[PDB]
Amino acid sequence: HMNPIVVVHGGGAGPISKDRKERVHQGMVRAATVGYGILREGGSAVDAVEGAVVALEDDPEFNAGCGSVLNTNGEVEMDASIMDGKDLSAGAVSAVQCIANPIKLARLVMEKTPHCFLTDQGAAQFAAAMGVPEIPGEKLVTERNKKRLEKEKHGTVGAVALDCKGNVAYATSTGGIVNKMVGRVGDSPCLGAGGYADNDIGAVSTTGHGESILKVNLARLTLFHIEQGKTVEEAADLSLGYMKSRVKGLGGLIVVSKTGDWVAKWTSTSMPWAAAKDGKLHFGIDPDDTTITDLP
Amino acid sequence: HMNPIVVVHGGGAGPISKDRKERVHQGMVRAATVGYGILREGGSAVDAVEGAVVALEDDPEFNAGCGSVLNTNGEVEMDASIMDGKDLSAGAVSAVQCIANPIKLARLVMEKTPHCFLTDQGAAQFAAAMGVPEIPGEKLVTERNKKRLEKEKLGTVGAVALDCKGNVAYATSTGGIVNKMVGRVGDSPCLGAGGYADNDIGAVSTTGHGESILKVNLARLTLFHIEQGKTVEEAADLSLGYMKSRVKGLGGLIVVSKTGDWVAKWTSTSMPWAAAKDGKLHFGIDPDDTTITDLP
Ligand SMILES: [Cl-]
Ligand SMILES: [Cl-]
Ligand code: NA
Ligand code: NA
Ligand code: NA
Ligand code: NA
Ligand code: NA
Repeated sequence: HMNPIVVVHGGGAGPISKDRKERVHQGMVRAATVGYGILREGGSAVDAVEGAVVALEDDPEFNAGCGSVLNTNGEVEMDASIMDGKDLSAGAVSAVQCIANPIKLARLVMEKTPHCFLTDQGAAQFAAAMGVPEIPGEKLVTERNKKRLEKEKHGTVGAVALDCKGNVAYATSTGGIVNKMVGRVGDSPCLGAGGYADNDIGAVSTTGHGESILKVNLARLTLFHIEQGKTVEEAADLSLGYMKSRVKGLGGLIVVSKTGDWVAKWTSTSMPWAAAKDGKLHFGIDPDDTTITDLP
Repeated sequence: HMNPIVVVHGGGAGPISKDRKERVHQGMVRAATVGYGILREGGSAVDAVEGAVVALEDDPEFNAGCGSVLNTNGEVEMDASIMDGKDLSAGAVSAVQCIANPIKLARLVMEKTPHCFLTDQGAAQFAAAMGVPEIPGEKLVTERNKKRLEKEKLGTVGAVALDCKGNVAYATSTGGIVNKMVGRVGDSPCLGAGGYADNDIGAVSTTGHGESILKVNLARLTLFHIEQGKTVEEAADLSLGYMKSRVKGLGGLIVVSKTGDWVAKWTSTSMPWAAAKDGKLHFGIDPDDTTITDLP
């Protein structure tokens, strides 16, 4: 049976301040750690990635759940999806409000409906039906996000895993881009763009410019090259380069093959990432500055 | 410069009655003659796919715009998308209510906003700001879909085109599936699933069970096979073959390649379709049951 793996990412975007980096490092650590714990206790790939993403949702340092960037009217509107590599079963929500964990709502879409994707009003009704708390909107909104919205007027997080039965899955969640139009949905809830997971290939979650990732189908394009026998680093580079060269888009991705190989590559300035395997934890943000600590 | 071609499809769905076949043929042949007439003026592939789909939206026999199926709460919520293969520009909307023409609003999303995807209340706001008129739900609901729902308590339409300057496009529009949960979203506004266009390969629109179509990312998949060297037909066979085996889902698709080669194919029992090229209309509903006619 397979040695499990989890890989996590935050936003594939521009440079990050030094104080942030420390808060960021700990966040990538907490979610990688949380996800791997699940796998080391016999849990599924879906459990793991759901677990890591929740961690980043609950962490105000990340553009997902509490800490989501603001729309053009200063409200949080969140998108997410999750996908089971075994039968390709999937769950998604877009433009959901007043909840803590869009990724869990996403998981409920998959497991407790015959659908794959709900939006806005219906998503909110379904939440209520599932006994998902409704939190005051102001709780998701941070003071620092306000300064982004007030200023801008005048990145997506996620996870992939390979589990101890050799199954794969991705989860992704975002608040989107600062000053987005109300009801702007990006790449996250859109299968093949914000992520893709198939047991016959591997799994991918993307991040960066939502519209660009959508236009080129970045997650599934990444896996196609793996289908043709490109290596994981070979495929991520080709796929990302094509978003750059065709639609002028930048961003990042992480991947795990069904054989255990993994990578994190980004054409954006930075992308916080972490990978746990063989009892060790890998972490970074900027190119060629990784650390590798022991995960007891 | 290339010979222009438009292909249109109705819903990839169940047996059609002998009685009802003629009237679907009527609306389909109309849809195609609109698209083709736009192309003959040297209109763009994007113009041609939009007008073709506006005709099916307005026609109450087809499940998009007027004639949309009803959700669990008795109402019409609509999805649509359009894509320009020249630069991968796209627009899409989901869960929109009380407007005649979803496909027209997805194009406005492509052209007028920095985004490709608006949903529900955000889409209402944008449609208002652009002067789209509020249409009552009662003028979108057919007696058939008032009744059909009760049976529970048809399908997605599209077009692809290649214009007189080598540009390919797709457009697609739907009411979804009868008694769907409020705010359910199918493949139709998810780029790569409901359709995909790329001047460097071709354009596809899909129909059928939208959850399956999302899972397999059916439209991008067909283009993967084309790129790999397969004919439009083989590619259709392989992607629909895969969807059937892997997720036990049925549907169909139209595809036109960069070289002006085209096909309509389905694994459902029925898929109304019509194509116009070289002054000829080809149309059918059942397999190997095609007729050709001259066009004015
Ligand atoms: Cl292994
Ligand atoms: Cl030609
Ligand atoms: Na981040
Ligand atoms: Na967060
Ligand atoms: Na209609
Ligand atoms: Na665009
Ligand atoms: Na746009």
